[PDB]
Amino acid sequence: GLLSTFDTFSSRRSESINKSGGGAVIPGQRSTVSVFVLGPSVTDDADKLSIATTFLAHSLDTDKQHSQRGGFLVSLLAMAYSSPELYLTTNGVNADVKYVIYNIEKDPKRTKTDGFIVKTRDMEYERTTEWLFGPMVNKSPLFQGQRDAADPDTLLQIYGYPACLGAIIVQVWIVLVKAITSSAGLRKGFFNRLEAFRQDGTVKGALVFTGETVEGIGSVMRSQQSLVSLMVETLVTMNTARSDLTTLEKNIQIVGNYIRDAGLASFMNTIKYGVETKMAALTLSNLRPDINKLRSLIDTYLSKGPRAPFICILKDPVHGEFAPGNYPALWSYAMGVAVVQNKAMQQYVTGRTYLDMEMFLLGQAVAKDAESKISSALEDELGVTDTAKERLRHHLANLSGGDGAYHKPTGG
RNA sequence: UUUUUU
Repeated sequence: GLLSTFDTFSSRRSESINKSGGGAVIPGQRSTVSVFVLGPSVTDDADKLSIATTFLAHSLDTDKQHSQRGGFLVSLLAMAYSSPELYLTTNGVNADVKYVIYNIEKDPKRTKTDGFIVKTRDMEYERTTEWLFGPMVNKSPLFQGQRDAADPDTLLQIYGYPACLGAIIVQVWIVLVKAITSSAGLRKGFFNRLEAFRQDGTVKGALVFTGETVEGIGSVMRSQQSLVSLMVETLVTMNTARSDLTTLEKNIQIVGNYIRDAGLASFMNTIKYGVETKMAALTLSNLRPDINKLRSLIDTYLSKGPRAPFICILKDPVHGEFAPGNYPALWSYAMGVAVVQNKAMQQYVTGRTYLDMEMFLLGQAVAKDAESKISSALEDELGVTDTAKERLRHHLANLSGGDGAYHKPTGG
């Protein structure tokens, strides 16, 4: 009643101050990026794969400007579509850069640059063509090479060019999985993510990115928010509901299911361990303002729609409010609960200036305690006999010692 | 600011 205004002030203040300015938008500074699409002249699968590998090798070049490397990655991702310019128009609209679409055209008469020529409408460019299809020194190998490994040409005549292009593009997306939010665990995380695809057969051994390629692609993604926006846009605006989804689009949706909520790890896990567990420690007043904050944050997330999982890799305006430093006691509690209840969360960096050590240790204590972690909420539905309740406590005691041992917060 | 897993 009287205290209703204070309880709803977090949600009301967030709605009141996050209202967008609106009106006309002043355009800012944007780089002009050359994106190369394949014209109908390039009907050779081998030529198409060579162009894809050239795009990938140009993206990796250190000397090339990051925006241009991002445009080579954009070219590569547009190769997956029959109309690449339609793809760039629907998913390529951003204020970060202006995409200048060039066409790669294959001419039998011209053997000057591998039978290729870059032409925009009537005009044809040779300076750009020698730059793009010229001999470029690879700082590091583009793909991993192993003994007794099927060659790409053999793999391309056996598995179609869609399969090879899908391998390459899926791997670019797998890079995005951790390029932005975990830049130090990008190589390990890439090969961990890539392991499912390799067993699946989506990525064959001849087209598996090297670590250097993964590091190079991740740097371009960290610098180019336009490329990340195009990928996030492709994931959101893709018509997943329609059954007719290309193997590549299906795999991109898999990778994007891995990209969802990157950077929001603490928000998601705070909800999962701090409030979803529903332990008696939630009755503390330390967590009450942070529970209100998290309630408003859930509304902010669920209002952001399908782009809510990407607010942190996209550097969204509201993304900084999902930072745990806005709900540090509830976050520390949930982090304690999570390091006890989840093995994987013990490698999550919880050693932070705002880690409430008493809330952290309290989460560990209630998560480790049999009386604390058993709820009567579901006992009526389950029809639990008192012998079973006592039996459950006996099982918990045997399964976990909980002899006053705490998890130290993992540092960065 | 980010950082686990999937």
